[PDB]
Amino acid sequence: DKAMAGNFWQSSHYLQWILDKQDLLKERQKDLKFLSEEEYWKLQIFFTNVIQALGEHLKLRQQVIATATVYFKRFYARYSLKSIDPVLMAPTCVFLASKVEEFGVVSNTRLIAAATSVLKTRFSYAFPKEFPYRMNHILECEFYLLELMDCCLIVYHPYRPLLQYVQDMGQEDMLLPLAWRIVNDTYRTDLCLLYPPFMIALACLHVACVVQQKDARQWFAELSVDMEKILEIIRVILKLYEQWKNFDERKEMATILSKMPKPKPPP
Amino acid sequence: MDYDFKVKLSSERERVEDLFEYEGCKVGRGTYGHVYKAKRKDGKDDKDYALKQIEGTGISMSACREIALLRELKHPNVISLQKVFLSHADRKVWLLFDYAEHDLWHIIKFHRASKQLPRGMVKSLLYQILDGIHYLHANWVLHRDLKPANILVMGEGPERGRVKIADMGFARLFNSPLKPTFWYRAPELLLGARHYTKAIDIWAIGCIFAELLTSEPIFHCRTSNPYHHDQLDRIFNVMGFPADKDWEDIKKMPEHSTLMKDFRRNTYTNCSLIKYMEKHKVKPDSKAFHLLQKLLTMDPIKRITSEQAMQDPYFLEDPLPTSDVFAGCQIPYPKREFL
Ligand SMILES: c1ccc(CCNc2ncnc3ccccc23)cc1
Repeated sequence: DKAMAGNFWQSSHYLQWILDKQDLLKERQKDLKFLSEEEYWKLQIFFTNVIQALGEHLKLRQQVIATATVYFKRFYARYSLKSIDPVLMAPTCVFLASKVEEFGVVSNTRLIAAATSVLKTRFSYAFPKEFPYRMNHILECEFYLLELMDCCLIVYHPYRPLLQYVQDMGQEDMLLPLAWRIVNDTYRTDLCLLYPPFMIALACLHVACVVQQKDARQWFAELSVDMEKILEIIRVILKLYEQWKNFDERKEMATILSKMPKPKPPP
Repeated sequence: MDYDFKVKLSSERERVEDLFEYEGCKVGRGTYGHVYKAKRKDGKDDKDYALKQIEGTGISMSACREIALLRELKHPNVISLQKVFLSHADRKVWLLFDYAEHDLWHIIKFHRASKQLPRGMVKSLLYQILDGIHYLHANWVLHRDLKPANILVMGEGPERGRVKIADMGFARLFNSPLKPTFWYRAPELLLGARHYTKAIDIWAIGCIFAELLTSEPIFHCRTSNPYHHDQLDRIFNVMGFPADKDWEDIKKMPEHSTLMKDFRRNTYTNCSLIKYMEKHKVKPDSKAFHLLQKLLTMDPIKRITSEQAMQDPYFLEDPLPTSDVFAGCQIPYPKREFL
């Protein structure tokens, strides 16, 4: 779906949802009273994986899964983990993202069965009890999500520009599968909230070139781009891979989830 | 859900019934949603607004896509979303726009009932419709439901006589006309075209342009099946029956064999757009006619694009298109009645 494809520089994504890193860290301090910085990053990684598995089970294309992931990050960029249960927010984000596309529809019963099945078969290390929410909870949460996001639903991702860049290189067979997989991995970080997607694409393609010992220095030279920003993004990617190595989500996530601040009931 | 979070958002939430007076001021009653003329309650606002209450409850696929695309689209000739209200209690969605007093359905009906006053009105309308559609098309957004009722025109105010394209068909399953008036439908739709295209929008603009010149729908005519016999009969009565050379890919259309069973070339041998438009006092050697013939091309791949149409020397010929289509002249058209 190529709707608004060349409109990024006048888009709500660009004008409202590229955030300042210090504003983002300031709002995060309220949850850092409960969780360490490392634990908060481990939580955001975990929920990126939850959303990916939900989207895979429902057979959605990667762009839709990416949009749902961006909705989730946008919500928790502004609000505490205690505001709405992230177990409820994740499938709600997938549901809303699926309705922005017109090629088929996710039914109510299929969404709920997917959340129930994915959490039990793939995330039982984190969750001891079955998915407790019914469709009325998803529908209620969707209204809050749409409101917080100021109805900003069209999201731009690095896949499209990556595709153009690898075709420009004439290196689709060699570099595309690896570069694409590194784009997926960047959703385990805050990068999509801080940088335009084309810059993330270039940084992913650079890492792919280094991994595969491919000399593309001359090609990167022919681009008109701030390379300091590209290097910043590369550094976050390399950092994610070191955190990945030191993180065992299966051993740690039940403990980290228990430390999350939890939603307060009424009096 | 956290209780303090919940009551804080409830306390801060803008409700449509608090901000706008609209009860009894319904002006549209379609399937997509009811439209109301609204006035601001708070700031003593002089301006009129349009409130669309979306049909059904929750956020359907069509509601989501309409909100998603309107949130991004910004052009003078495309209707401009000001605000979305989400009413939690009844699960209704309200869309706020600036109010357009007029539209081409009512403007054309007025002329038809009376019998293009300022000499550049038809031209200026056509140019602004092409400009808005071009903006949609350049962003890979199709209208998919173009007709006179969806071409609004602003009344008295800062945007006097400006066209606003509205009621885009934002949701169509698989971009398909085959999924759940035919006067503005391109012949390829009637022969079973499986997807909406830019060309389908351009045909419809052609039909509107003919209707503005004559005051009559050019393809006026009396199931889920896309094939409509009498609508195809009306197109051939006006245009003539297409030669093999005019539309080579007609053979690829799913209903081509049905067309061949039902229709003979001989039936339309003395029919043409030249002859049709001559009967309605439009000159065949006018730049207006030559542009019209480029818009109403039977083969969609031979149909002119919106950008090419905007470049036509018709728009360089006196009178030039104006930003106010009424050209500063007094608007004689009635205001809309409340329902
Ligand atoms: C027949 C033909 C057209 C209509 C238009 C109703 N629709 C509208 N009317 C006035 N302002 C609007 C502003 C934004 C969107 C729709 C509007 C109503 C009846």
